[PDB]
Amino acid sequence: ESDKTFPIMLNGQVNGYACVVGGRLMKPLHVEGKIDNEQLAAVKLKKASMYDLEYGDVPQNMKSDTLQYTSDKPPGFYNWHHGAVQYENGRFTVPRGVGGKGDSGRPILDNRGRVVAIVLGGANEGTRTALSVVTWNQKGVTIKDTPEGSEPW
Amino acid sequence: ESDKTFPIMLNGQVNGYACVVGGRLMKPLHVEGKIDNEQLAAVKLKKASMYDLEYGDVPQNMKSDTLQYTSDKPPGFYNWHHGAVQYENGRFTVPRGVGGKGDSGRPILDNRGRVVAIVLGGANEGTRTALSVVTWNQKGVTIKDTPEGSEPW
Amino acid sequence: ESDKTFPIMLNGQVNGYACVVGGRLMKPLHVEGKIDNEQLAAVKLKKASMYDLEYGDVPQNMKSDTLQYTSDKPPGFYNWHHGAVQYENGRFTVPRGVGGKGDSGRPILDNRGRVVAIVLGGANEGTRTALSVVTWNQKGVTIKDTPEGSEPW
Amino acid sequence: TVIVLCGVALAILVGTASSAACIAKARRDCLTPYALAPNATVPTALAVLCCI
Repeated sequence: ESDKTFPIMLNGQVNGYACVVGGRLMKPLHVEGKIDNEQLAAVKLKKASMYDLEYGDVPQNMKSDTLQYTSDKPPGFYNWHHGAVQYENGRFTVPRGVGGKGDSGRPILDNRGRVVAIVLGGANEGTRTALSVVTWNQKGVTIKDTPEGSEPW
Repeated sequence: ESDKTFPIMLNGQVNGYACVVGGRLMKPLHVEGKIDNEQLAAVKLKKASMYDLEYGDVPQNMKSDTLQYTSDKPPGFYNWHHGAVQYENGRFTVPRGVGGKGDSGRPILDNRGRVVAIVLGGANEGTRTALSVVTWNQKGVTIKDTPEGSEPW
Repeated sequence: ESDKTFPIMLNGQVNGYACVVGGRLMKPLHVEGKIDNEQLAAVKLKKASMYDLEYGDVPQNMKSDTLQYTSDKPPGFYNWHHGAVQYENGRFTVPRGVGGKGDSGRPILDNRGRVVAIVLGGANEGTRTALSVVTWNQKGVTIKDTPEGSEPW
Repeated sequence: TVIVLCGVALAILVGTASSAACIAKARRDCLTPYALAPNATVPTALAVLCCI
């Protein structure tokens, strides 16, 4: 997470967390700023608005050191920089109050160091916080899952 | 001093210093150079040329923690980077050989960690060196004091 | 060697080395990239294309602390960043296997700390590898000695 | 005459431009989910249709 998750810098603050997976960089569209890495600043970002993202190709050097995709997501605990996230009933949730603005793009990590979802936002439902994220599918489809009341960090 | 005083760099050489006081960033006119900080680079600098200064509004994110100022000036020793300036007869002095080009804009701090004056240059009078600085006053006034044969650092 | 020899950047990768001797900075022409040192980026380089090199006047603050030159070249072993290089029969050679792409411009140093030659390429004979380099003469003539089959590194 | 010919020219131009934009947007919609996912086992009908 720390090694290969580059924040997005702008006006002296970090606004997001762009992530490289499968040899391609992704950066959420809702957040604006500049990437700290000089290599990533020279990449052409093709924009997918419906999923609130833009993606580009990483250079030759950095393809080998990238996080691993996934398709299988058994329910339970999953790793995260701020702690653990519960996945159940096809939905991601976290303890209330954890996270906030500037944490968009943070990948959810699996036990084997594999990315399961990318954090886009969080909706506070009183007891917990439901995470509006993008997940993979068995047939290689990036489903944008957003619970009602989602607000983009 | 070290935390909240930003050197000024030109062509890879440090040539000046800009200081934050009272939520505003001051820089001296005689020295020319960029500021590495993004925000201070983005600040609109209003220039008083006769005062040999430019002051700009500090952004919000760092206005809370800024150097405090004062107008009371009892004579005696006042701490600073390379020792103590002696204040007597309405004048600042420093032993011969200390200071030089590139030290302009260095704040003079009080015993209670408060800025009293900003150094613009020095003048060699043999026994000591007299500092041409920008002292303040109790009646809401700022007075530049310079000796005969001034050279701005 | 380590202190004075600067890597060159090509899309974020090392591809050669620029060497300073006697107050002049030399770089192989065939290697394309940007000098890491910010100051040296501003140094104008004039090119000897037939010798596959560019040389330029270096600044005032670093010409003295330079790899001192020499011209006496008795046969035997000489220092090298990767080990020892054998100079015999007027030819520089290394064990076959060490060295390759990205090592162009590597200085060859003397036991007393002086430079004897600068590497440009190498050709593998199977038994050893003969280095196509630039070697100087007693009359101050720099001959680019390239054994047959030389390929620049 | 010149008016009707220029009108016909504008009509064919805007029609071609709209068709191009629509096929490009359809390609975006039907390709971007698979470009963000691994092992895009794409039925090649869509690509072969909309690449040209």
